[PDB]
Amino acid sequence: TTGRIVAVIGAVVDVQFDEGLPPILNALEVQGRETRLVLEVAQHLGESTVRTIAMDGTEGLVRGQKVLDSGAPIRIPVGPETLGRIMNVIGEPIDERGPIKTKQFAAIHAEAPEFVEMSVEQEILVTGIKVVDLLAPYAKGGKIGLFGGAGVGKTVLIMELINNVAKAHGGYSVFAGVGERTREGNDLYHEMIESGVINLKDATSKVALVYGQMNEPPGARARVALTGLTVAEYFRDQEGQDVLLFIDNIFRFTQAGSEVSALLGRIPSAVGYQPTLATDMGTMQERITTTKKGSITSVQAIYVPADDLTDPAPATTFAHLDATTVLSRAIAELGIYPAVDPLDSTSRIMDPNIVGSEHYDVARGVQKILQDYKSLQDIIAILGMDELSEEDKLTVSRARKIQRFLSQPFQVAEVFTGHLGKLVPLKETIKGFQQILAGEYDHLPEQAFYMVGPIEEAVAKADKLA
Amino acid sequence: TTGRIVAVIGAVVDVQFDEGLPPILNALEVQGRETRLVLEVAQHLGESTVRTIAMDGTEGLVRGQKVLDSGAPIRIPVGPETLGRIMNVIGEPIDERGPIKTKQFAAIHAEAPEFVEMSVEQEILVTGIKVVDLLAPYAKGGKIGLFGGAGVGKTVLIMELINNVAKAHGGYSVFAGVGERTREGNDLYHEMIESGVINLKDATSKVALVYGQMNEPPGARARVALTGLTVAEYFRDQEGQDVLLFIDNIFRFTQAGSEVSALLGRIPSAVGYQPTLATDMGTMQERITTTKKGSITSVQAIYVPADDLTDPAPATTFAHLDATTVLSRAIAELGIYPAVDPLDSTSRIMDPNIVGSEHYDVARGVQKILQDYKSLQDIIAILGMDELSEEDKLTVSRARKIQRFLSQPFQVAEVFTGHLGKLVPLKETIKGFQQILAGEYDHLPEQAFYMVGPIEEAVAKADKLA
Amino acid sequence: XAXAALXGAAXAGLA
Amino acid sequence: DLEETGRVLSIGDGIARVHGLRNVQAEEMVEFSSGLKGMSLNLEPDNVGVVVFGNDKLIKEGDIVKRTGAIVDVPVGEELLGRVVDALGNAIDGKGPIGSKARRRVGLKAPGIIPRISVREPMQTGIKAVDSLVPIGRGQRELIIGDRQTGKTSIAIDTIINQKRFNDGTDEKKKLYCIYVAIGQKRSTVAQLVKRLTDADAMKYTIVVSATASDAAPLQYLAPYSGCSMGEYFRDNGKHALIIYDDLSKQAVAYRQMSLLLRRPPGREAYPGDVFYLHSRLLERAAKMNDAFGGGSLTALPVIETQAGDVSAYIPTNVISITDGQIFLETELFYKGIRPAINVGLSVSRVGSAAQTRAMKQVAGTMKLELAQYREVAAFAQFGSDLDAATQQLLSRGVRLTELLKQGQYSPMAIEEQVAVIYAGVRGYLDKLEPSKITKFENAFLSHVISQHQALLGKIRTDGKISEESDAKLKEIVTNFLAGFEA
Amino acid sequence: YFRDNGKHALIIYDDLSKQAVAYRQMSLLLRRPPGREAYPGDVFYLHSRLLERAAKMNDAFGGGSLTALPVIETQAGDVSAYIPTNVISITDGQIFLETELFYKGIRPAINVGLSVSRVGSAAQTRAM
Amino acid sequence: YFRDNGKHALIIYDDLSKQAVAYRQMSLLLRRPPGREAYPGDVFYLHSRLLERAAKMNDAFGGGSLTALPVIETQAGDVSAYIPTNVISITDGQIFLETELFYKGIRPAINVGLSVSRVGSAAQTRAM
Ligand SMILES: Nc1ncnc2c1ncn2[C@@H]1O[C@H](COP(=O)(O)OP(=O)(O)NP(=O)(O)O)[C@@H](O)[C@H]1O
Ligand SMILES: Nc1ncnc2c1ncn2[C@@H]1O[C@H](COP(=O)(O)OP(=O)(O)NP(=O)(O)O)[C@@H](O)[C@H]1O
Ligand SMILES: [Mg+2]
Ligand SMILES: [Mg+2]
Repeated sequence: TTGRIVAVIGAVVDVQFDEGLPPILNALEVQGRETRLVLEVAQHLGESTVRTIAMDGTEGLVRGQKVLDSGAPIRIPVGPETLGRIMNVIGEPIDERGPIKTKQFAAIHAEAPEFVEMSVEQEILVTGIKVVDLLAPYAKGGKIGLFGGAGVGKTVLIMELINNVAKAHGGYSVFAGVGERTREGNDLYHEMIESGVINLKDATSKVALVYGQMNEPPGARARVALTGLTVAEYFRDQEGQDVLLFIDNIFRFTQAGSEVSALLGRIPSAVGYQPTLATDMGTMQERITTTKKGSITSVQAIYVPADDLTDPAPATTFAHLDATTVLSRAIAELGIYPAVDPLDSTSRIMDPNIVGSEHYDVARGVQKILQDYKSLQDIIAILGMDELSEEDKLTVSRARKIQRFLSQPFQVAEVFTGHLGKLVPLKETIKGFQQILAGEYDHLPEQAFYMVGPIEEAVAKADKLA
Repeated sequence: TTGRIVAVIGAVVDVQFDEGLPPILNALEVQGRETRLVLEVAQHLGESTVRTIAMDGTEGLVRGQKVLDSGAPIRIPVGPETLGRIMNVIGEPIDERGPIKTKQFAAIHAEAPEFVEMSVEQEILVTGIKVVDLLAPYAKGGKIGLFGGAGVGKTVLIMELINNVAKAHGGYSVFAGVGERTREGNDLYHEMIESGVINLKDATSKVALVYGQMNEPPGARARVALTGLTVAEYFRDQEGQDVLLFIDNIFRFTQAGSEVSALLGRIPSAVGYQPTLATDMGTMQERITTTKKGSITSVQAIYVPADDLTDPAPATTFAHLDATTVLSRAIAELGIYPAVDPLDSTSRIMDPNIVGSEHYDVARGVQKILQDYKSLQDIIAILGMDELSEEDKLTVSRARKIQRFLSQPFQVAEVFTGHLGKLVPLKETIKGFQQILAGEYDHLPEQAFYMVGPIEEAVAKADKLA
Repeated sequence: XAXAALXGAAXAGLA
Repeated sequence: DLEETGRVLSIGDGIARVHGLRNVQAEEMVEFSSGLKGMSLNLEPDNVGVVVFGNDKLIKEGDIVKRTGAIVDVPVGEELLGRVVDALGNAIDGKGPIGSKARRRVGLKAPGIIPRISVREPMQTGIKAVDSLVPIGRGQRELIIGDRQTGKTSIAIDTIINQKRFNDGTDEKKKLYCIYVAIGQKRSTVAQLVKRLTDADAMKYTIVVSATASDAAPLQYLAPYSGCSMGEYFRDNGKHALIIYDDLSKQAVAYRQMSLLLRRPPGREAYPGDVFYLHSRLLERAAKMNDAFGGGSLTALPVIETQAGDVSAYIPTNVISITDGQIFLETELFYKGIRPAINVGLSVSRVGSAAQTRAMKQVAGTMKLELAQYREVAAFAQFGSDLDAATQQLLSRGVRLTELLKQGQYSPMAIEEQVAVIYAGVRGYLDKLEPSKITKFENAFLSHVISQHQALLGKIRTDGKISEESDAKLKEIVTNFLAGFEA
Repeated sequence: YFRDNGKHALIIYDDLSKQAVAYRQMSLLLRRPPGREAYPGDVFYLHSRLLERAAKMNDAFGGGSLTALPVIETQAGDVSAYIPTNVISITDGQIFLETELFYKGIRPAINVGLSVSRVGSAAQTRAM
Repeated sequence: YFRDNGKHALIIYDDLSKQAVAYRQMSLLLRRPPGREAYPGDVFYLHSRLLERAAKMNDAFGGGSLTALPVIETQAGDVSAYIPTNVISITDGQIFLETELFYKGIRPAINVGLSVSRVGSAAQTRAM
């Protein structure tokens, strides 16, 4: 079908079809433009006219301009060939490395895994990260709220995860930048590169990059997450791996939703968001799960508005999170990295009924001690570290060892940390903390535990430390 | 006349006439239905069409369907034959006891008694309730209102009052269940039977029941009040002897109006309410009144949404009462029952020349100490009592004792207080409060005053506490 | 209040 | 044929404007060329506004719309049990078609005044706190309320599971078929939900309606009405059902979405004027019928999710003003380790005392009393030096009693088991003991009397009261067990 | 009538709050777009127009007068509120009553601080 | 022009608040749909498309740059209002000024705690 443009009002184009009318969600291609202009279908205004939202500037459009129904929604190059490449909302390359040549194309708008495809069980997804794995275990096909921003190892952590997923699960990763700052994108690009996760020379790239820059119109920043989603889905539905999905940042998704909504003239709901806030979110979130074929795990960067946890945006979002990973500037200040907060970070799966009594107990152990020490913290500084009991003095010692044992060297940061990375195993993780709690290493000194892998290294470090 | 259904949207049915257009307020009967479906004319849309509000569910209706002009507004059985019976919005029995065989019928829509028709006698109505009697005394033939957010005590209070007042009345009573719980209607009915107010054997019942609960469509809820109202009017004017009128909850009528208002096609006012909110309330409230012909002592429950007393519904209600009992969640949460706010409840009768100066002085006495305590609260909140003046501490003690002495066990709430209901006589109340004020009990503990009848019991409770 | 959003993710361990 | 058919004029924002269909009745189901379903909402002079029960991507200008002559209804009957269906009744467990004989409108008006009777039969949860302090009667509406993650659903579950104890029973009058309606949730959650039910052999007596996070707003909106109708079948036939609406919060947002898109005036919180009614109509349907109507019943446990414990919000207040009590779960409690995080003070059961067992009356009766005297002295203040022996003693039960009320998941207790353990605390048999031992005492003292004393339990349970002998026997029973209890 | 005929009148408008509501009603029903707080954009004008009529005529016009005492109902003692401020900005001062004052025993509950008279002593006898 | 030609340019937008208003005025008059604060659904886009144009080029392109100092006027310190929210979210940091500070004697009134530079030290000299 070949339709005409009947009206152009900002980012909302109306297109009339003489013969066949494109269903909602289809992707139309504007004829005669320097660059590709995709109009997504949004409504059937009646009278053979559709109401669409432009995926880029409608500058220059002319009533009467020709529009070609691509006879489908936005489809994109999916597959391995995507890995290490940067791609647009409509699956275009934006890295200047030539065409993304894949066999399959995958429409972005996809329904979610039927009930009968659902997994019936909770399984922790190991990352090899002591804090994460021990206190706030990720969950297969679950959603993680990643708090904290700059200065704190946000990118480095994002990069280790990627690495560790490729390593321990042979699973690839996708990176969706929803409302990315052009400056920051390019900076992420070269950062991944320098760390290997991306490889311009070979075919060893472990990440595919999807970008929806901040200049892009609401509709584009509205879809980019889906696009990235489509990509990840492939490594699950076609190759049954355990993909990783990063959405940065989940807030800009929602925001992009409201903008599109408003443009479509619908009445906003509470706090100005879209009346379809919950649906907009669910039709997306729900595609992120463990099906029988594999699983997609999503790391979502969250931005809470007005620091208001009950704001509709954030509130809605929590309905889908299985765990939070709180990056903390303070922690970073102790030199501790990853700068994850062992007391603020949480996981739904931290249930003995799920992680097993052992795992559950250790965790609950590490936390209490961490908590107790926190109490004493106030006393120590004021009244001086001495009314401390044979007991009060051990909780501290241990805690201090613990706090350190919770830190760790990332392989991603080897390039210029001059230190070898460590991918501690869940078994090793429980053991390690188990013993410290136990009192096995009370004789060991603090610094012994700083920046090491498995407890064994804590022991050797002590050696080298006389 | 026979119109045709032109359009259907919820409870708003538009019917077109060819020869005779029914006037506004007329009741039409939809043809071709298992049960009666009355439509009340709302307006003349022009074009020989009339916009109406259905009195029952509209499912099944079909465009083109035949409608018959009843020729008058909703009329219902009025007379003594209503006593002891349960009836509909439209006046049909709903007690499964056959038809209500009355000589006369009355239409629900009537004009409010004229100015010259008003009455100005002001007699106190003792209830036996300490807070009510002392601070915001009701009045014979007066208008009483019980404000309350969800689950605060509106109903309980209405029951206790029916108990303490209705039961020993000698005259008639009308209970109108508006938009409340069906189970409640059932609870009352059977209870009424039990106490003999309703007699299914003789003609000795003193109460007529009208109901249009939580399960009815908006239109029903918007008219039941009028229905119950009419029933009462009859006993007032047509027979000369003092009536009692209980409504639970009048807020439901206003809410109901908001339900259909959009459908009627009106630009909403503040908070999404109908622009006719005040008038609607007014032409209805103005019929609930005492006159030279008869007396109507009415107690209406007034639900307060989101606990917001500034909500247009409750806000606009104050102006129609002679006495107001504002219930508080905060007080209730403290365990004080009834949860009446002593500084927020008022009564036109609180006048020395009506209740006497002894009564007038204690009342204002109690309020002033409670007000004083209220101001001290901010400080007490951060710093507690320590830093309080010996003088201030004494107001606090007294206030907390008066506060407690204001509570009281209701027969109706025995199952919850775990105590035997109490009915304190006015002089008993004036007294017990005087003494408290007068420092005659500064020695007893607060607890002694909580949940008791007369002051005497508060002294004993003190001994028992030892 | 007004400029709180410049803290940030402050009560995060509560979510 | 424009009498029984119509062609779509325009689809957008989930409202299909169909031309024709001159014969549709209001609220009648209609069908789309794509096998999609809809409800005839508006009957206007020259079109029918239809509410599509699925993704409107499927519908297009011109599509054919056919009547069905049926006001929205659903499959109903015992053959739903053990099935996982969608908001329309269609199976989603992929277990083959539902062989349903009966159907039922989703929008029937609740039973009036006359046909009902005061709730008088207990609706056991198996949860100590609830069954002792917030007794639910059959045909009651009791609201589960709290913030996210406070253990709301968990109460529904233990309740469902606890029913097996009767369903596997002899007597049909003591049974309870459960219905769990999921709205706005995650499938991964519902899927795991049934898995848990299945492993407990509870699905055999449960129906599960699902309208999840990904289902069209109208499906989410619909779901509770459907589940209700199915529950109604049991209520209507001298039987007894339990329906769980999880949550009403999300339904309300679903309805709001619909309302705003239809352009209806947004009010408080942007909610449409009729959201209360959305809830009242539904919840009125739970009910206790009298003997002349089958003596059957429907019990509703609707779930509402508060933000920051704000129990005054628009939606929470609405619901509170409908049900017959609430069970508020506290974030504080939950973290402080008290679970079920039940707020003893705030929570209520307007109608349940009468449904309460005497045995419980016997022990639970002096429990809130004791807890009442503990509620006070138990301040926020962590470091407080106290005086007075009495107040001291009061403070002492309080911590014990509190330990008795903690309960794990999936382990619903028999009423007689509850009275037993509660007996130990309320009688003083745990006063001389340390609060950290309570939990341990319970399990140990419970297995003990379950193993050795099925004799006394059965009496208690059978008699339904605590007879002089039973109480005498019980007293020694705690006595000796104590005497042998290893710290 | 009195004002224009060298006589003296006093008018109490009890209260202008309910009148505005009436206005808002009448207005919305005519389909005139709702303004701030749902009221017609001209609520101010609704009251100004009216209260400007209260006046003191010179000897040339009979020396008569019209004095107005309009009543406004706040909510939660909030005088800063839009309608309350609208009206405060027309009249020659205000008498603000607080319930706190009242309960406290200060009756009239006049709030000295918040009340004013734009006429000042010119309206008082020398004795006063 | 400067940026592209190996040169360096600095730009000050004073203010972006007023511009947003200008845009809003046009939008509403054209009758486009209004959102929060009456702002069109593409007001974010208006600034993002503006502020992104500033950037540091690569030698391959001339090494020239365009730095931007856009000004936003908050209201009663409400950084979370609509337009302030966008722009904050778009830029690499913020220099937060306070009246309290100012009057207290701190001039310039920079609230050091709340101000930021994502770029950071990568822009500071070794000396500094
Ligand atoms: N006077 C009272 N004494 C003790 N408890 C009371 C009293 N009044 C109310 N309660 C408690 O609070 C519950 C609610 O009382 P009720 O009178 O039904 O409130 P309501 O305002 O009628 N609620 P609702 O209509 O749902 O907004 C009762 O079931 C009791 O548990
Ligand atoms: N009685 C209990 N004892 C111990 N842990 C419990 C108990 N009940 C629930 N939990 C834990 O508490 C978690 C939250 O309970 P859940 O019933 O899922 O809460 P909720 O209020 O439904 N929250 P959500 O539905 O996620 O908004 C569960 O996943 C369990 O891990
Ligand atoms: Mg009530
Ligand atoms: Mg839940």
